[PDB]
Amino acid sequence: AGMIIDADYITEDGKPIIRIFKKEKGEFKVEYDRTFRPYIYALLKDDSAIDEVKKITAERHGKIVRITEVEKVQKKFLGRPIEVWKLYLEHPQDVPAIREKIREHPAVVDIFEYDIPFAKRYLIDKGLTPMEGNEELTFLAVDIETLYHEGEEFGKGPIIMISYADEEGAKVITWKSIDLPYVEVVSSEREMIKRLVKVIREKDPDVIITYNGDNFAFPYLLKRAEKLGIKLPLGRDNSEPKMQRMGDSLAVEIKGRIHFDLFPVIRRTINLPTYTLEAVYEAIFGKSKEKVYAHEIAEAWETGKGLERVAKYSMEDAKVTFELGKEFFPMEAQLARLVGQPVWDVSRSSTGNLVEWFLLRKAYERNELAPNKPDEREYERRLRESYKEPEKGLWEGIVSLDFRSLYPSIIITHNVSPDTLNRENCKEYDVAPQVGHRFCKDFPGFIPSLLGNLLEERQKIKKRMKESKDPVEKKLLDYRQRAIKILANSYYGYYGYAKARWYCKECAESVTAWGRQYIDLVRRELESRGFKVLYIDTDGLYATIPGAKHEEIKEKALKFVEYINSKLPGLLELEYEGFYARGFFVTKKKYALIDEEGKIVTRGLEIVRRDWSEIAKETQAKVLEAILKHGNVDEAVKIVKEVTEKLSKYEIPPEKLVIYEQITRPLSEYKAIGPHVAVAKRLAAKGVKVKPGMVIGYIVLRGDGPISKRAIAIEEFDPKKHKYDAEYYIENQVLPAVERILRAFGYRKEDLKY
DNA sequence: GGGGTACGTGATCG
DNA sequence: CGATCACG
Ligand SMILES: [Mg+2]
Ligand SMILES: [Mg+2]
Repeated sequence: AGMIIDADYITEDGKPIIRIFKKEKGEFKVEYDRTFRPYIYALLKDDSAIDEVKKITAERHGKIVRITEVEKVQKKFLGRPIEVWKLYLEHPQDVPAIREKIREHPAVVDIFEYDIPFAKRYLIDKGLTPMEGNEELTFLAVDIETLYHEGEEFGKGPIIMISYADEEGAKVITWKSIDLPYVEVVSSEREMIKRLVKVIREKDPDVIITYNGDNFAFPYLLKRAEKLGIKLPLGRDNSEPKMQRMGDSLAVEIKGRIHFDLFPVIRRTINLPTYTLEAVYEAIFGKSKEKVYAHEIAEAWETGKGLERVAKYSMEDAKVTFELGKEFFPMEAQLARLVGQPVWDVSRSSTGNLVEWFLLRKAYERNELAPNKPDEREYERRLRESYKEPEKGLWEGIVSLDFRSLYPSIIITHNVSPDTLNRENCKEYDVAPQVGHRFCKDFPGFIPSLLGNLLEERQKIKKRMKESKDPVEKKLLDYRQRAIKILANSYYGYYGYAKARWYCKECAESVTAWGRQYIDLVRRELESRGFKVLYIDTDGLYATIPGAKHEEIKEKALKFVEYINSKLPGLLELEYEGFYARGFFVTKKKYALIDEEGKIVTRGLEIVRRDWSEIAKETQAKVLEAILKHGNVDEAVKIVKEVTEKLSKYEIPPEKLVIYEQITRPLSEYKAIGPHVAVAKRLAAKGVKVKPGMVIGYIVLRGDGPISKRAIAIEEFDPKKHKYDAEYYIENQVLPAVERILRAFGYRKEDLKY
């Protein structure tokens, strides 16, 4: 026993075998388990029914499926004893084949734990936790550069560079002559791909770091390897990287290794308008990175001139991907360990799903039958359940306070749990203020009980940190207490998460109602100190001392948190999040701020996406800069009025009017024909190979009808013959981009034109 | 060699 | 309107 890095299962003679991938004293070891059996639970109307239920049959892969063994078990459901039947199956793929046949049965009240993947079922049931121990993993960052031309089919252009980096340095493999110390010149695209395969197998990294390798680098490598008739044996069992369908996007796994894609991780952890590698690197390390755009890479490759610049960019991409991976992996590894699921899965999950995985493991440990995920009907009804207005204008010297560390303590002290809510024949209860929900005090609730243990464990870690003289364990314990804080602070939100198993609307409302008493205290104490509260949400607040010096606002705020935390009982804690030079607030989670270092931080306002024209994105950036960098809302209004007049008078270049939208299906599969699909159908008719992945660039022209009938492919646009729709670019592009921002200053859509 | 098929928001279609 | 579709 060393350190579990992953778990999966393989089929042998039609039977499942669990594979546990381990790292033991620097050596890769694979353990096999043939004895663990898949199962579900069935709640029956009467014990007699089991004789009919155990005889239920299904079909899978032409062969019939049966219930292997049945076992009567006593468990806890909704904080009540319950008798259910454990229905054993031969193979985990038998469960989706037979579960609906069992649920359909007249004697079956309900079925449970029927959507838990087999490898996760194993980890939970066997009490196995990944990423435990001091085991030191090896890492390798990998990146690729491709030859791309406007609106090409995914994979048409060859891979022209492959870069990798580790502690030994950053290297580039290319198949054109470049005279640089870190460049390896091979003969072909085929030999460059074979070289990457060789590097990976020889370095044998435990972790492969990419920046959006799930959707770009690995699908592209696989497509080009296919075209070239070569295999990619990157798995430690010599298997090829496996593309998995996660939502509408992809996820790539490399067996026996951890494919650590930084893109989903950084997107969750930090707030940015764009997640370009350059923006991300500057945000984390405060250092600038140069970008070489796709068109520049194409020009250099095709001409053979300026290739040294392209190779430096490729090398830096790998080098910074390595630095970022080493920065963000320790926290992902501690979250994995805390929820008891592999890094690959954990790094690609929301906190709501991390809470559910923690709860599922703790439910097994406590013999608690887990509730089911809602059906489409129940999921929609939860979204429909309904259950303070910001200060207008531009504010200077804004202080940010965080409330989130208040709620776990409220859940624990008031025993807020779906299993304690409105229980019959309960002797003592807590009543939520205003909402009136009653929570039984007769037993500790499942969630309050888990939260208490989490918070106690964090206090123990913090105590070990103060009393430790070792900087190495202090670093590790710091990630551990941080991982707990992240998990504990996600419970409040989870009660209201419509896809949650332990979803509880009355729990969320009650926590909000009890929480409000502390928010009202903070608000009152701030206001008596001369502070003006500009924005308040359940998460925190923004305040300033109108007309005060910035150092004075800071000093008073820091002194205020120190004071309030000394008045608030237990682990109830207020946090000073930060300070901002300027800011404005539109509504709930719609605001924009600027720090003292000139970095603009926004929430729910920016439109930095390819399906918005450059004119709209450029105008919005200019409006935000006029307001936050120049403190000038009159400048911002003049910007909009000038841009809209320029659109009216056909003074805007057509290149700034292009909309880009991806084709995601065969064209016949579309139900609603949007502008990009109408344009795509016309291209296909012209002989163009239209395939999913293709990005359609179009311009909306002047005329009668919906925009779809008036959209033209950019390659077909002729400035002499065609006239763009100025009304569409004004009303549907530019004004929507700025109208929300300017509403915070008293302007309506009508006020932003001449 | 498997395996749960994000999520939240806004636009344009029908 | 609800339904469909795409962004990151
Ligand atoms: Mg897996
Ligand atoms: Mg790159």
